[PDB]
Amino acid sequence: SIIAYTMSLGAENSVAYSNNSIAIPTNFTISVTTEILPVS
Amino acid sequence: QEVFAQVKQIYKTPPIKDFGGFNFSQILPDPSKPSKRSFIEDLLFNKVT
Amino acid sequence: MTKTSVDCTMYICGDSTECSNLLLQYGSFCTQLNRALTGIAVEQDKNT
Amino acid sequence: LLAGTITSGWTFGAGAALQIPFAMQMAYRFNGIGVTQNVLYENQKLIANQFNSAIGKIQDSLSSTPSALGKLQDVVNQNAQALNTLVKQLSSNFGAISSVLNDILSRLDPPEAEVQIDRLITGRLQSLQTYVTQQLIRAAEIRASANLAATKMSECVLGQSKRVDFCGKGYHLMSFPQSAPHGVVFLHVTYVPA
Amino acid sequence: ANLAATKMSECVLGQSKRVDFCGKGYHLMSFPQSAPHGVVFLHVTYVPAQEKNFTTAPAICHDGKAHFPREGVFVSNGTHWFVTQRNFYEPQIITTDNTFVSGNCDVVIGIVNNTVYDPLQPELD
Amino acid sequence: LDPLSETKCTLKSFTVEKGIYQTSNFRVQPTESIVRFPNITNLCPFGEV
Amino acid sequence: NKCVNFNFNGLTGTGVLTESNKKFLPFQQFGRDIADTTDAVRDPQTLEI
Ligand SMILES: *[C@@H]1O[C@H](CO)[C@@H](O)[C@H](O)[C@H]1NC(C)=O
Repeated sequence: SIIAYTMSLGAENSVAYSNNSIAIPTNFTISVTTEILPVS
Repeated sequence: QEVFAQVKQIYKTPPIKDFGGFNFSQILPDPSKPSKRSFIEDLLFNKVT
Repeated sequence: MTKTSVDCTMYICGDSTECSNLLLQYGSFCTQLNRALTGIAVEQDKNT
Repeated sequence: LLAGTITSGWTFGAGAALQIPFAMQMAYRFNGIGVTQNVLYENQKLIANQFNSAIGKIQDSLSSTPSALGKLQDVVNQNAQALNTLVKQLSSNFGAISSVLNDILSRLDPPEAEVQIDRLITGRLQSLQTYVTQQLIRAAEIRASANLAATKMSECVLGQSKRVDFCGKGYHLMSFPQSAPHGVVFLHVTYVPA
Repeated sequence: ANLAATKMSECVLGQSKRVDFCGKGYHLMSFPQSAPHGVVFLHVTYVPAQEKNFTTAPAICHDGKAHFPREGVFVSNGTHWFVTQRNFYEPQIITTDNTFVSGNCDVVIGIVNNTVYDPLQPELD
Repeated sequence: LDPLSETKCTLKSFTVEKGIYQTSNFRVQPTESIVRFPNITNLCPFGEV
Repeated sequence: NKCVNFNFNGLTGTGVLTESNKKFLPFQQFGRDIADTTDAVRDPQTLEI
């Protein structure tokens, strides 16, 4: 059926800021995207 | 959407603004909820009609 | 680009007091067509 | 959009949110402009009491000085102005015994009551197409403001932009946003030799 | 279109440190292809993952002196301290090469006293 | 009456920003209407009538 | 509180009227909103706004 709802912006997430906390990655990952644009 | 909605995940800010010495309060939200807006913001809404 | 500024009552009517007495009821188009021309002259300056 | 600028520095625009303490952060945003990391850690407070005094000075501007939010108003004024201009034209006969319809019908018989109305039309539609073509353009322009902003938040806020005079005056360190009714207002923090 | 003309002049023909202009992520390249009545740009990028929590201290103390890094940062597991780059973990032992010195180590904040291998002394032994 | 009011009702304000504005148009008014036709020297035969 | 077609002392219109705190002047007949449209009415047989 149908529904009507308020809009979800995303997943509420929190970060562990601290005067002694960093984060670095260990493995990379590639992405491929599409930016379609008109010309004519 | 193209301007303000770049990200997809909504973050927040901890209570511990031991952020190195600065006082970002004048921009961070106001839990007193004058519409959950900030100080340098609210002026921008009442200073305009 | 060169700024143009116009006197509608001068163009549409050409100093025939008869005419302008007709444009009053054709409304306020006369002004707008200027306002949109000034709003240009202000910017094509700003650009410079 | 700020909860990660401070916290996650600028790692929140390339993937996951990697944190940083905002000291090591400015310690990098200096490594872009051409300042060695010492000039921050060894002069922090002097850098601190500057950033914090830098805002109050802005408070006054936006809390005491009018005329500082002009453009956002020159947009409101027009859109509403031309509007009333549309409301108003409805009392310009455009060539008839009136500008009011129900009357014109209530005074005549159809034949002229039809041409009378056949004129009133011929200006309204002209009135509308006019407003419209003044509402497309002013809605095209505002776009260029957006595709621009979308390219400012994408660069100035989510990171550092070496472009002189893009995030403002000076080797740009970090740009912080805040919102507004119909637009945005940026707070670009920079570096200024003295 | 012009915007679409800039990309094939910035993103395709080269690299651009700009974000969200040549796609999402630290740009690496941009391979284009065609369309009937437009262009398409395939942006290749760099998406980090497999994170790891570390502990930081910007500067280090030794001989009462303060040493800073050159490119990268300083982290520590529980007992040891290492230096690595900001976008990859490939840690190294601290050296008189991958750092440099300025000032006394009484002013910087968050500092953590440590030791320094220096690759000259044993070469004297 | 006074031109500072020639504006006011143009803008419809009882206050005028610093800055300029434009109200009307100047155009000289003419006089001494003239007509000077050519040398009237090809006439009809009335005396012969 | 009903959509109606009304005539007030020759002034004819349609809409919904409501009791209104407005203070006419003892002679004033009907106020007009911006655009000079009909805004309200003091009702004759009791002269009430
Ligand atoms: C770090 O923050 C803690 C609070 O969580 C505080 O007790 C401590 O003194 C701070 N030290 C440094 C070096 O930032």
